[PDB]
Amino acid sequence: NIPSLTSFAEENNYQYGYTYAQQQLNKQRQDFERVRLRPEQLSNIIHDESDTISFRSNLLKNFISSNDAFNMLSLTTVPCDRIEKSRLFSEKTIRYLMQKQHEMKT
Amino acid sequence: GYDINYISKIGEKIDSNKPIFLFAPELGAINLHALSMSLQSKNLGEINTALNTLLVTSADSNLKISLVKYPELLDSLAILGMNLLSNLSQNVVPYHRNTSDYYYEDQHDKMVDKIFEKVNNNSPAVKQWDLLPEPIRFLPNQFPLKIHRTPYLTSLKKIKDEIDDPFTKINTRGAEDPKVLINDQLSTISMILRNISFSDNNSRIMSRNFYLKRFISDLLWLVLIHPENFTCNRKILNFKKDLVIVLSNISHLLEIASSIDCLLILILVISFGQPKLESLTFNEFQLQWGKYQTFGVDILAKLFSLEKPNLNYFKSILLNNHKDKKLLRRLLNLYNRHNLLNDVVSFLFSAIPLQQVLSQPSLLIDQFSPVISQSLTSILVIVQKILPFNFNKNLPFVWLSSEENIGSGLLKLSEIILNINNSKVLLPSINISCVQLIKCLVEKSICFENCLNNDPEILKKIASIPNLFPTDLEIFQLFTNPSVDIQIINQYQLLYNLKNDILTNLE
Amino acid sequence: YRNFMVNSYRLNPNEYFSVTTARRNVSGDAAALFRLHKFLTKWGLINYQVDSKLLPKNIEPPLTSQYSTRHDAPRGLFPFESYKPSVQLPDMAKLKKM
Amino acid sequence: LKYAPHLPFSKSENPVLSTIAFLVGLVNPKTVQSMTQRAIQSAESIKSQKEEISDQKPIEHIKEGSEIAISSLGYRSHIFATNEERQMNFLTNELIRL
Amino acid sequence: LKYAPHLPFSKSENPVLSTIAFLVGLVNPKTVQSMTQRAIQSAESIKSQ
Amino acid sequence: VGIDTHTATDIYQTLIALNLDTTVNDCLDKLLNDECTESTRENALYDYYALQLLPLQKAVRGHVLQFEWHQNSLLTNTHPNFLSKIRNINVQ
Amino acid sequence: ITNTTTRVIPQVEVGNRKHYLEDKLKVYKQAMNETSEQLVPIRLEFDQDRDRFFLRDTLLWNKNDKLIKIEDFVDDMLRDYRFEDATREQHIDTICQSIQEQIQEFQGNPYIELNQDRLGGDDLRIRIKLDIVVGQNQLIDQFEWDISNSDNCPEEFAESMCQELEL
Amino acid sequence: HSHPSDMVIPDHLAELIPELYSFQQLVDSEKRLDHFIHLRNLHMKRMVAQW
Amino acid sequence: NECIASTSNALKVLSGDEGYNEDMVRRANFYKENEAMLRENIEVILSNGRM
Repeated sequence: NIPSLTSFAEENNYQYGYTYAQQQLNKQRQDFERVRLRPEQLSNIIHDESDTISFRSNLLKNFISSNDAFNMLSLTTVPCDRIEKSRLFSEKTIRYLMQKQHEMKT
Repeated sequence: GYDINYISKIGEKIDSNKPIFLFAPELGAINLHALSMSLQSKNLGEINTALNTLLVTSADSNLKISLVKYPELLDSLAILGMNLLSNLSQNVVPYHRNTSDYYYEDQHDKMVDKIFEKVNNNSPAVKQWDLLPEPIRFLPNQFPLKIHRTPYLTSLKKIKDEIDDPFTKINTRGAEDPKVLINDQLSTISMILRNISFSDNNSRIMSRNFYLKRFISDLLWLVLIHPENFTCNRKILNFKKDLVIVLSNISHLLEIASSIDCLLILILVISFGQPKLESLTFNEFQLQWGKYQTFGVDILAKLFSLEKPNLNYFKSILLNNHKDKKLLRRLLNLYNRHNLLNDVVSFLFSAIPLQQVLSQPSLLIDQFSPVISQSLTSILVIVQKILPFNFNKNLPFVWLSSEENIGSGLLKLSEIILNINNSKVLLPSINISCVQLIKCLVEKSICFENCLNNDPEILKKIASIPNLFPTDLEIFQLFTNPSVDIQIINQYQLLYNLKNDILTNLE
Repeated sequence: YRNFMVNSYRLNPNEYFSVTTARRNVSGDAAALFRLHKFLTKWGLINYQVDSKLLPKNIEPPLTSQYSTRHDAPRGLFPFESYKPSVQLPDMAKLKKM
Repeated sequence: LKYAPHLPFSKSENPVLSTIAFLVGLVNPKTVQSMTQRAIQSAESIKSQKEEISDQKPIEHIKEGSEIAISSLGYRSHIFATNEERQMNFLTNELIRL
Repeated sequence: LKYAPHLPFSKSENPVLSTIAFLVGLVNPKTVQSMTQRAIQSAESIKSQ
Repeated sequence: VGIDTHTATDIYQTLIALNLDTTVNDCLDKLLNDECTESTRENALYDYYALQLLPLQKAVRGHVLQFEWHQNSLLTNTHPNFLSKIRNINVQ
Repeated sequence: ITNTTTRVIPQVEVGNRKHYLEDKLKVYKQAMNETSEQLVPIRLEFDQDRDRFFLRDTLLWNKNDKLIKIEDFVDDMLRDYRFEDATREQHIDTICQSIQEQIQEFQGNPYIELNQDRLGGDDLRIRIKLDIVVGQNQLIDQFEWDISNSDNCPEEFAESMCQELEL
Repeated sequence: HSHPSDMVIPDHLAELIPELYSFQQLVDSEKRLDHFIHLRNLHMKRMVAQW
Repeated sequence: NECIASTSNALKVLSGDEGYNEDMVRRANFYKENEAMLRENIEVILSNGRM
């Protein structure tokens, strides 16, 4: 097949109305461009991450994540002088930067 | 105060069984003429119930919507999408105006009626208007300030950070805001137009439709230059995600109208893919993410096939009727010489998965042969018919030696493809495309050096590519096996004759 | 011209109001009268009920019928609510005071 | 607040005032004296403040107390925001080491 | 009460949030912003010392 | 503390019904007793006419609003994932 | 009828005629370059000899009109005359070629309209005779008509005469 | 669930914490290192097959 | 105020209910600012014969 560019012309094709070579080329045209342009009627209809995203699950997760983070704010009756600060380094990041600074003189 | 996991578990079933709109089996005899006349009715319900009944049928894949039997539905869709793009950039609200909506409700005697205004107390001009408004450019509001080149993955992260926001407005509904009503009419228009274009007759009817080409050149301006009017950030991605699909099916017969559209096509196709932080400015897109960039390398492969207006517009854009001269020269220097050419060629060197098919052997090339073939065709068109003087930087040299060594990747890919078929249709074209691309890149590097004449020591630097230029032993192998072709070994032997002429001219 | 064509169709709606009778009965060129008649019949309004057919009979399932509505039905839309009266004795005193 | 239920004439629970007292009982009272001029600051500044808060309506005390409570909530939210920023810096250092 | 059929507030679950929901209508936001920024700057003046 | 929104809404319904019935019976008595003036008898007779057909007006105000909401059907405001049609790169 | 088994029916037609689909761009390309009209009197006569149809209809036609294809209008007219679908061996091409010839011979309103226009015209009064048959009535009347005046409206005089006679 | 989206620290965190650029161009500095191993492996598959 | 108005609205969508705000459409100034769409919808419902 792989019919033509002349078979795609408007003269050899039907229009809103109101030969043999044309009716032979339009067989191969409709038999080529209906196995090429047909959509996939099976799975892999996900196509990406941002099509199977769920508004209901994210809305439920945000309803939980706002409620518990607001219960963290108001109901935690620890005064501001008593809120102890967290460490800016870990127990492993403080070992690796003692190791690499020891090995930095090479 | 509630246990909202159980409440949402029940409300999912409630939303599933809720009577929102008709399903596919209960639509009855869909009459295309009734839909096409209701879209021109400028009502609100008659437009929306036509759009929904078109969206259900067009996505059904069992009910065909052919435009041979009725070609004026598409003009109604495109004129509606034109007139919605017009009053979105000006923030006019249709469908509920407080204007009257009606026009003039109501010889030798016109001088007698003129003096009748004298003796009772005792020639109208012409009109001019058009069918469609100006596109969306040549408007006083619309002047470019920033080409919104956001990539694919940053758009995905912006979507996932807008949905997972506490104070989100992504579900503010339709009747609570008119701007989201205009946006959800335009998204329905785009979903319909990407659903219609999967037929053999619609793809050639939509190709020869001045209304559809004007609507495409009208939306592609708005989604790239001024996307501030679209409410959500998922609608802006979804317009690009179905404009590329509707341009993938049309472009084999599309004749590009204006040069601004031919630039915005390039920017839209470039906007899929991931750049870096000269050299190749595009990291390779690994296809465990999504095949949406593979649609762009077919738009660029089919729109380069006409030397009529298409390739002339692409040439005048990549190398360099009275206001768009000012618009094109404003858009080209807003895009941050020859950044466009190396961006397009580096993106087309992406989506050829050299690293993935050469890491692990026949399945991946049998799956990705069409995208590889059309990408190599597009790069061959750009190399042979665009690159031959206003350059100031050697582009084929910084493609050949960009620390990724794509020439060695193409040569190993030609080895791989030559070692499967002789030990599944496009592969004899892909072999000759790879070898001719390497040959044309080396020859154009030497020709660009002869034209520019600033870097004399490149004959060493061309011959110092670690896996270019196949040895005489594999060509000795290729001249003995009967399972090889004639043009394959012809391209290989002229690549070797180029290799010998490197070393002769080296000293 | 438009009022003539619309008034002339609606005297006998079973008849296709042709272009030729409209051309023979008002004075004007055939092109503009043909274009106006085709625009008019494009939007209904004339020749809309030339060959009318009868819908035979509808075997109606329940809840798809006139007067098939109950007070027990859920008001998904129809946003006005019916609210539960709270009869609590301190709230009774509050209602008596307020 | 008119439409709030209560225990009438007995069993006085004070949701507004205990909410205000609970919100102000977390926020370091010297900076509460820095927050408003109305609060008691010294034993020499009781009489002038008591004179200057006079001739006010009963709604004014509700307004000022609720303003102080919401401002203390905002201050506590700022402290929690800075602690979360410290947490993000800790996660950044963990990422860099990994 | 403006959000009539959907009230996601519980005295046991959020005692503070319901009273704050009833209280935010009365206050002026400008003085609230002024007092919380004065609290922030006073805390910075203490912490810098 | 300060949470009861719900009982407040219910007794608000009760108090609204109380004040509405107070005004209805006021206009009813002022129209039924002719010891009241006709400018609050016949005025209140037609107040009572307005106090007779008000929730039928709200019923049409609900169904017409429901149909106006039905006009807002676009099928992309609803499920925003309506996957329409795709096709990957073919050998054709 | 909508209550069916969910087919797609494009343009269910009335009077056995597909709906006329306009161009909407040539309409504006013609309606804005719209200097004059130049109506053409067109005569159609056919007999049972040398033709099969009779078709004695007379119509006006705009000569400057480039919108409507003339074969489409003739094909609509033959469908309006209730000719059955064998209407090409009793050709639409014969009537289309007759109407194509009759608008080519129309030399237009001459230099009385083209070059000059004397207000009031000239003394060229011609003796118009007419003989019209409708149903079983025959209108026979003669009058005088200035052919040298441009602002003589035939339609405004025809409506005036049929007003008085109640035609 | 290999999400390609959440490998990006796009703007809002990198403006607040400046070390994230020092993280991100770290990762890119890894991504051209492993690729240098990859062109190494296709080198070592070549020369042995050459010999 | 954005934390409350996006919490009850977060309950209305998860429950499955829809429609206008009940306390907004209960007054009379709603049907005076929306005077345009009501003259359309009343004629549409009356002419179709559903009013």
